[PDB]
This record gives sequence, structure tokens and C-alpha cells, in this order.
Amino acid sequence: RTYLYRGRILNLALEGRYEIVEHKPAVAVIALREGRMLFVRQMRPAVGLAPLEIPAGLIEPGEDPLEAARRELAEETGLSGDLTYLFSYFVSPGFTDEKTHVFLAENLKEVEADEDEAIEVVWMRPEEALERHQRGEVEFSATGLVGVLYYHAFLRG
Amino acid sequence: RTYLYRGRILNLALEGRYEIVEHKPAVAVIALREGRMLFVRQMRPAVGLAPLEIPAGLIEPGEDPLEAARRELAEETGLSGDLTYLFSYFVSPGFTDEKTHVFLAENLKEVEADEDEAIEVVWMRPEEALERHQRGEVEFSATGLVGVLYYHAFLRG
Ligand SMILES: Nc1ncnc2c1ncn2[C@@H]1O[C@H](COP(=O)(O)OP(=O)(O)OC[C@H]2O[C@H](O)[C@H](O)[C@@H]2O)[C@@H](O)[C@H]1O
Ligand SMILES: Nc1ncnc2c1ncn2[C@@H]1O[C@H](COP(=O)(O)OP(=O)(O)OC[C@H]2O[C@H](O)[C@H](O)[C@@H]2O)[C@@H](O)[C@H]1O
Repeated sequence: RTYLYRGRILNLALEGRYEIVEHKPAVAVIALREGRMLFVRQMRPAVGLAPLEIPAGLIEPGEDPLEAARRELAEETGLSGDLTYLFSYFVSPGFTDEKTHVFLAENLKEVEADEDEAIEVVWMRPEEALERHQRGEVEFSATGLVGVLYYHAFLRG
Repeated sequence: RTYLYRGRILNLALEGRYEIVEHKPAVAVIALREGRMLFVRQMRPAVGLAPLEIPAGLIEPGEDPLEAARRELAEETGLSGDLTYLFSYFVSPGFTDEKTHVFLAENLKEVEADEDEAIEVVWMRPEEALERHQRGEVEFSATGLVGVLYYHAFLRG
């Protein structure tokens, strides 16, 4: 593996014929409350739009997935809760090693009453999010879709 | 946006402080038959392992998502069917613009009876795939997890 670029959140490498993008692991948090799922939106320069995502972030040096999940939920929404590890997935194993760990957040509590408004909190019924996407009103990130699908599969009971 | 690298399947660009990876759009096909979902595995150099995925590929010049989905299913399994567009998602909007279009494949038929064995066809019950992942026996790609979650949510009926 030869390196063409070493950066902030990623490294571009070449492994023979394969173009590989090394990337820090990430976490995502699925939170449901009274029928509404906690979605978030922020302008994403990579796509030039703000897709419907769920609280997510990169794992910091020294912390594990669980700790990153707790911190992410807190920084984005000022909330904490009972977190349970659900599953993990490689975002696109064909070119990047980015791995995402997904957690479920229950019994949410306020720990902080973001002042910069960098992240838009969008509480919405998953059925409504799916409906809007099917209509072409909003785009989904992998985490947003996973949250929607996970809800319909196991959280209606 | 300034370019640091222009390659085969991706381009590495810099947009101020943001590191952006431009990538060709992709498709994924969810196929269920008698309780089993059509999963596939292939060694992925980016991760050094073969995660559990569903038939997927990059859209070729001149074709749309539907055509790419049909071709991908055919090349990987020698099968064709009634395809229905389900939804789309950005694999990781924080750094890449890769967008994946997901389709459902029904009433599968054999059109070709891959000789190189580059892709391993793994027919498996989604409940079993989820179980194995929870046990740490196999890793999921975003497409594999989406297929599993989609099944549990809408295909058990
Ligand atoms: N990292 C890479 N760099 C250069 N060429 C590559 C790479 N990965 C695959 N290829 C080449 O591109 C061609 C195939 O692209 P697609 O087969 O159509 O396939 P694929 O890699 O299967 O899947 C697309 C989607 O699923 C995965 O999540 C992947 O990350 C992508 O988003 C192949 O001949 C192969 O030679
Ligand atoms: N493309 C980028 N290049 C450089 N720095 C970036 C980029 N995107 C975000 N950052 C910086 O990295 C820091 C934050 O990383 P995380 O906030 O933790 O966040 P995030 O981008 O939200 O989400 C992680 C996961 O969700 C998305 O699918 C994303 O693609 C990633 O997989 C921020 O201060 C921001 O300045």
C-alpha cells in the first residue's frame, strides 16, 4: 500500500490497481421518542445539500464506540440515555475502510440545556421521513436510512 | 474545489478545509426467494476481508440506475427479474458524494446458466445473517445491512 495523501479525516492510498481511502471509524445513534425519530441535518459540502441523517460522528483518539456515541448525542442534542449496541457496517467496502457502529438510545435525559447551530435537530416520525424521501423531498444518508429501516423492523412493537 | 487526484473510480478533492472524495453512483439489489436473501461476498482490499453484501455495482457511462441494477444482478448471478426502485442513500455524505440506488428484485429467472468466481453467491435467511453478525461471524457492508433491515421491516408479510 502506497500513500498519495495523508489528511485530517482520511488518507488516499494505492494498493496495486485499487484506490483505497482510509478513514476513521464512526458511530451513529438511533433515538425514538413518542413516535418520532431524532434526525439531524447539516450542510454537507461533499454533496452540496443537507441529507436526513441521525446523530453521528467520528471516534476520537482514546475513546471507544460507546463513548463516542454518548458524546455525539450530547454534543448534537444535549441529551444522554441508555445506549445499546445494535450492529456495525462498512459504509462502502469497495473503496473505503470506514466502519460505522450503530447504537440505540433509550430513556433520553437532558444533560445540556449547540449554540453555533451547526446541526439542525429534526424530530420526525420515521414513516414521514420515508414518505418524504419517496416523494423526493429529502435525501437520506446511510445512517438516516438505517434508522428508518431499523424502526420499521423492530421498534413498532 | 481543487483536485489532488483524478482516478479510476474516484477523485480526491479539497474544498477549503474539507477533504472531498468524488465517486461514481452505485446500485444495490435486494432479492428474496423462499425465505432466503441473495447475499454476495468478495475479497475487499479496502478492508482486507469479505463482508456480507447484496448484489451491487457502479453505474456505467450511458446507463441509468435501473439498467445498472439489471446488469449487476445478471453479471453476478446470471438472473433477471421484476425490479422496483425502493430508495437511495449517500454512503457517507461527510466526505464522499457516492450515492447508492436500491432496488427490489422479484420473480427471478435464469438468463445465464461468473466463470472467474470473483463473486461468491451466499443465499441466506436474513434472520440468520443478522444472527451471525451479532455473534461476530461476519461483517456487513451498508448494502448488506440495508437488505437485512428492509426484509425485517417489509418482506415478512
Ligand atoms: N477501490 C478500487 N479502485 C479501483 N478499481 C476498483 C476498486 N474496487 C473495484 N474496482 C474496479 O472497478 C470495477 C467494478 O466496479 P463494480 O464492480 O461495479 O463494483 P463494486 O466494487 O462491486 O460495488 C459498488 C458499491 O458496493 C460497495 O459498497 C462499493 O464500495 C460500491 O459502493 C471492477 O472491474 C474493479 O476492477
Ligand atoms: N470532509 C471533511 N474534511 C475535513 N474535515 C471534515 C470533513 N467533514 C467533517 N470534518 C471535520 O471533522 C470534525 C467532525 O467529525 P464529526 O463531526 O464527528 O462528524 P461527521 O462529519 O458528522 O459524521 C461522521 C459520519 O456521518 C457521515 O456519514 C460522515 O460521512 C461520517 O461517516 C468537524 O470539526 C469538522 O470540522
